[PDB]
Amino acid sequence: SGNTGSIINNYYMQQYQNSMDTQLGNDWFSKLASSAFSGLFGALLA
Amino acid sequence: SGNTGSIINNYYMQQYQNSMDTQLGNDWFSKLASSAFSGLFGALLA
Amino acid sequence: EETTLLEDRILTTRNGHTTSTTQSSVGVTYGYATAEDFVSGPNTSGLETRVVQAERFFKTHLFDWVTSDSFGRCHLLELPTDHKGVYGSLTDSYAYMRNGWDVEVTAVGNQFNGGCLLVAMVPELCSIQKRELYQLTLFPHQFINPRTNMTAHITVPFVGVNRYDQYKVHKPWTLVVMVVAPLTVNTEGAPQIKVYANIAPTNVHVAGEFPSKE
Amino acid sequence: EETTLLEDRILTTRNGHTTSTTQSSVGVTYGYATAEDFVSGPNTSGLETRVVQAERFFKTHLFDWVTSDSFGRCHLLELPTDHKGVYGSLTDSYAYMRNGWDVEVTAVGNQFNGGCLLVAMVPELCSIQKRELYQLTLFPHQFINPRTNMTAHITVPFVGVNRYDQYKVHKPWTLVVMVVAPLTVNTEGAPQIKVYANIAPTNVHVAGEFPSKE
Amino acid sequence: FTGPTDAKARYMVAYAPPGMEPPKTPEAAAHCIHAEWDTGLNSKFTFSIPYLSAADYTYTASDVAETTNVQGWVCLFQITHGKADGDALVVLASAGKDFELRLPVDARAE
Amino acid sequence: TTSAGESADPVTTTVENYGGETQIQRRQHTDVSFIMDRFVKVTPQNQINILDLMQVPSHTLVGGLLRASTYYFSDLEIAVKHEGDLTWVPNGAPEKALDNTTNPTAYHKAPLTRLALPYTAPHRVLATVYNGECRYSRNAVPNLRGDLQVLAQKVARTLPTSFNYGAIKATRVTELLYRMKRAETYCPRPLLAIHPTEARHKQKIVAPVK
Amino acid sequence: TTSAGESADPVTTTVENYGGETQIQRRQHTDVSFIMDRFVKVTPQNQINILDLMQVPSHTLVGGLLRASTYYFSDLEIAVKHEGDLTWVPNGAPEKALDNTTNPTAYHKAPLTRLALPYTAPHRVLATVYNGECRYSRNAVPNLRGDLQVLAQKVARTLPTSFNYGAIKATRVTELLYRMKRAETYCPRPLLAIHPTEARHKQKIVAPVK
Repeated sequence: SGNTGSIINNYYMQQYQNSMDTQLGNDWFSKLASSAFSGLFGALLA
Repeated sequence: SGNTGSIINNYYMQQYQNSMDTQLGNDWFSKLASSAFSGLFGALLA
Repeated sequence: EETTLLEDRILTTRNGHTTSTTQSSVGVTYGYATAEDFVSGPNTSGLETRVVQAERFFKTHLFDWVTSDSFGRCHLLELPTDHKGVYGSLTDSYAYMRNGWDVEVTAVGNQFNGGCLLVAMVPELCSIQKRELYQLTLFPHQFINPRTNMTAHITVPFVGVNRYDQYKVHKPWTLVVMVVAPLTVNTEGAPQIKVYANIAPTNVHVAGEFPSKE
Repeated sequence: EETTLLEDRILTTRNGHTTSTTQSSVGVTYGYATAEDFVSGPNTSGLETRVVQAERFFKTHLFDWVTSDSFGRCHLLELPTDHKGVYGSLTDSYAYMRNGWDVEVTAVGNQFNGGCLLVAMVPELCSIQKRELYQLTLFPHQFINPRTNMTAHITVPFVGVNRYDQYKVHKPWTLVVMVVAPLTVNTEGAPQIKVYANIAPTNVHVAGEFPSKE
Repeated sequence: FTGPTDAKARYMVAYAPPGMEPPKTPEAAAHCIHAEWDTGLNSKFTFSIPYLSAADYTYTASDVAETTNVQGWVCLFQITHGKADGDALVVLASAGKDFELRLPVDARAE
Repeated sequence: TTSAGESADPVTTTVENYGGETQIQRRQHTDVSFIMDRFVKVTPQNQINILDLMQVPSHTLVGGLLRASTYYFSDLEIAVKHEGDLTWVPNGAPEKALDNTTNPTAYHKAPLTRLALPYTAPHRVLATVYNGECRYSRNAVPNLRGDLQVLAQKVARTLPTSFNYGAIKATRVTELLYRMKRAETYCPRPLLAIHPTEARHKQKIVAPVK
Repeated sequence: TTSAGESADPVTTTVENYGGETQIQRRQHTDVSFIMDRFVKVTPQNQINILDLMQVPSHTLVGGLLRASTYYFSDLEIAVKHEGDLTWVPNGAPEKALDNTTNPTAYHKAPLTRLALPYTAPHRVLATVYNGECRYSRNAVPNLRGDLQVLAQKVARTLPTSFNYGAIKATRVTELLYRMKRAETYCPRPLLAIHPTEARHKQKIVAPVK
C-alpha cells in the first residue's frame, strides 16, 4: 500500500511478513481539510 | 505448523519431506490447565 | 457449622479492591437496617456525589486481650477515626458527608483458649455506666468466643438527627469491644490474643466542596 | 457575530459544579478528536475507575502581556501542573492516570488595544526553535485579538505512547501562549493585559492505588 | 499453612504499584489492592497479582529501576497469630488465565 | 472571503471567487505510507547498532518527515553491509543476546543482507519526541512554567529505552539503511525549509547538456 | 479462594475476585512446535559427528527447553559448513558406512549444506534422560533406595546407543546447527533461570542510542 508494486501475492504468510494488528472495543486531518469553509461571507453583487 | 510461513505447497511429496506417522488401535496439560478451579470456596458478602 | 478439628463456616467479604476471608464465620450482624435510607434529601440541594473509591478496608489495632482483664474491660474506637487514605482525604475536601460501616473484628488465639468478647456498634456513645454494660446486647453485636470463632462482623447504616454529617464535630458510631468472660490460656492456648479491626466505609456520599490552602 | 459597541457570541461552559461565561466567544477549538479513545484497555486489567469529582475548573495566572514583548515571546505551562485540590490529590493516591483538558485562556484589556496572541495546546513539547513558531498553528489553537475577543477555548483529549500515564514522570501537554503581534495601547487601551488560564481536566480515570504514609 | 491444628494465623498480601515506596505496615498497605485470610480447614489461599503498567507489555529482564522493567512490589504481612510461633507458610506461583509471554530471545543463562 | 480570523476553523477559498476554475489534483505522492517507504542511509556503529529511527538525519526526506509527526507506527526493513553474520534481537532483549545465533542470524551472502522486521515495542505507538523520563529511581519531573528558556533543562534527555526496533550486531557493519513499512503518523509538528539569505533560495537544477 | 493445598488439583484464581477483568492472551510463542523450530549451533567434531540433540548446550533456548521434557519426537534439519562432501548414515548404521557415497552424500556447494532428515530411531519416542543401561552383558541394575546421594552411581552413564538421528562425516566440519521439525514433548521436567546474587538479576538491555 505504500511503495510496493508487485502483482503477485507474497510467497510468505501475512503473519510472517508483517506484525499483526489488534483492535479494542485522513481520519482527523482529512475530516479537518474537508470541513473548510469554501464560500463567500458577503452578499455578491454581479 | 511450527515456524514455517510459506503460502505455496512444498515442491516435494510429504513422504519425502518428513517421516510418516503410524497409528495403533495440549492433550494432558491442556486438559489439566482447563480443569483448574477458578471460583471462590467461601460464601461472598457484597 | 462444618468439620474435624478446624471449620467450614467460610465467608469472603469484598469492599472495593480489598477482600477478607475467615474460616470461622458465625455470620454477619445487620444493625437497625438492611439498607441505608435516602441519600439525596433537601439539605444538599442535589449537590451530593458518591465516592466509590473510599469504600474499602482499612485496618487498626484495638487492644491486647490478656488474662488480667476482668468483665467490663472495654476498648472504644469512635468512628470515623484517622484515615490517612482516600476516605481520610474526603473529610478535608468536603463540608458534609454520610456513610455506613462494614466492620470486621478479629481475636485470634486458638481453640484451647477460653473467655468471651462482646463486640458492639453503639450510636452517640457519650457515657456508659458499669451497670449498663449488662445491656450492651441492645446494640448491634456479635461475640467472639475462642471455642467457636475468631471473627465478629457487624454491618450498620448511617444514623443521625441530620441526613449528612460534619465529622470534624460529630462522631455517630463507636465500636466497643468488651470482655464478658476473662481470657483463660490453660496449657495449650495462645498466651494472649491481639484484637484488630478491619473496617470499610459503605455508601459514602459527600457534598459541599472546600477551598484549598493555595 | 452580534451587536453595538459590545457582543452576543455568548458561551457558558460547565465542568462539574463550576461555570465560566464569556460574551466575546469565537467558539471552541477541538484538537485531534471529538471524543477520547478507549479508557479501559489491557494495561489496567479492569481495575481503573472514573473520578468525576476532579472534572472542574481550576485557575492559574500565566503572564502579563506588555508593549515590550515582541513576536515569539512565549509562556509555557506544562500539564498537569500543581493542583492543591482533588485532582492534585489523585496524583498521590494512584500510580496511573489519564484525562483530557478543557482550556480557557483570557486576555482582558479592551477593544482599543491592538496586537494578537496565539494560544495553542502542544503535545510532548520538549523544544521549540524560533523558526518553528511560524508553524505553531499546526497545533490545536485559537487567537486572542482585542478588537474581536478576550477568550480562547481549546478542548483536547488524552494522547500518549501509553493508554495511562504516570504524571510524576511525564507531561503529555503544554499550553503555549505566544505574542504574534505586539500589544498596542494608543490613548484608550488598557495599559497592559494580564493573561489567566481556567483549566478543567476531563474524563479522569485512575488505576493502581498507592499505600499511605501511615 | 503448615502448622499444627492448634496453631492459628491471619495474613495479608498486597500489591504495591511503582511510584512510591512499598508499605512497611499492614495499615499503610491497607490502601493497596490487598487480601487478608486466616487458617482453618483449607490450608491454601490463592491470589492474582494484577498487571497494572502504563504500557501493554512489560519486560521480563531487569536493568536498573525503570517503567518497562519494575512493576512495584508484593508485600506479605502477618496481621497476628495465636500460638503459630515457628510455623511455616509455603508459597508457590503459577501463571494466571491471561498470562502471556511474547518475543523469543536466547540470552546465554540457566 | 472574510471570516473570523481568531477561530482556527480552516478557510479554503478557490479561484472561482473571481471566475477561475479549480482543477483536479492527484496527491498520491504526499501520502504518508508511500513517501515514508524508501530506504535512507544511517551512519553505523562498528558492531552493535540499536535500530532507532531517530538515528536518520533530520534533514533527509525520511528524517524531515518522520520528525513532522509526534507519534508513529511502522514495521521495518533494513539492508546491511557487514562482515560475519548479522544477528538481530527484539525490543527488550539483553544486549548479551546479540551473540547467540538462535536469535535471528543471517549468514553472510554478498553484497548485503535485506531483512523484513516486525514492530516489537511494548507501546501501542512510539514518539519522535517525549516530554518525560523513563528512569524511575529519580525525583519527580517538574511542572515547568515560563518562557522558552525553561525548555533548556530537558536537553540531556534521551528518548525512553523502550523506543527501538531491537538491535543488530555483526563483526563490522559498514552500511545500514532503514525503510519504514506500513507507516502511520499522528499529530503534525513543524517542517522547515532552508532559510535563504537572498529573496529566493537558488540552486543549480539539472538542465541539458551544453 | 481457599482450597485444600495438599490436593495438587490446579487452582487458578482471576483478578475478578476483587473486581478486575481477565484480558485475552495470545500464546503462539510458547507453543512447543514453534519455539523448538529454530537453528542452534553445536561445537562439531573434526570429522565424524553423530547427530544427537543432547549435544546442544543446556543453557541455550533449545537445550533449556528440550531438557524440560522427558520424552520427545521430531524430524530434523541440519546446516553444516564442511570441506569435501558430507555423507549422512541413518540410526543403526555401522560407522564404516560413513565413507560410502550411496548413503546420502551432499557435494560441496558454498557456503554450507542444509538438509531435511527423517527421525530414524527404532523407538516410538526418544528421551532426554534415561534411568537404565542398554548393554546387556553386565550384571542387573540395582533397585536403589535412599536419599539424593544414591543417584551419584549413575553419572558415568551414557544415553543408549540407539538415541541418535544418524551421523554425518565430511573431511572437516567447521559448523553444525540443528533444527527440530514437528516437535512433540511429553512429561515436563525443571527449567531453571539464572540464580541472582542480588534481589534482582540486572542486565544491560538494548536501549536508544546516546
